[PDB]
Amino acid sequence: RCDPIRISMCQNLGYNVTKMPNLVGHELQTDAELQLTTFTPLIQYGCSSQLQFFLCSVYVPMCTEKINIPIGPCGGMCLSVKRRCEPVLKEFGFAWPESLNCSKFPPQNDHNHMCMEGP
Ligand SMILES: *[C@@H]1O[C@H](CO)[C@@H](O)[C@H](O)[C@H]1NC(C)=O
Ligand SMILES: [Cl-]
Repeated sequence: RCDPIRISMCQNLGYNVTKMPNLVGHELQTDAELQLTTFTPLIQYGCSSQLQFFLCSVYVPMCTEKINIPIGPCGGMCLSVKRRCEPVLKEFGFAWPESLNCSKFPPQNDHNHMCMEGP
């Protein structure tokens, strides 16, 4: 039931496969890819080496056969990326979006909570 990742910028991660919809609302990987291109300059900037993984974990969350929820990022990784990259966005009059609000992810990977804590 898991589909291969078709987004070229989300390829050499820990995982190979996804299932839509993602944590942003897209039913189609192509819609996620288009929206993700917004961030490639921020990724090239290199405010956080975890940014690419964080974004991919949100736009194409991990899929496994044994689990039937998508697996996105833990809230600690989100915070670590936000704290480094938000100040760069604010220089250009941009803000960290609600769609990546770190409180909406699980604080840590628990028995309560399934999430990827990042590399
Ligand atoms: C982020 O989400 C939390 C939890 O839903 C919400 O309470 C909060 O309003 C959001 N953060 C901010 C700064 O509004
Ligand atoms: Cl904070």
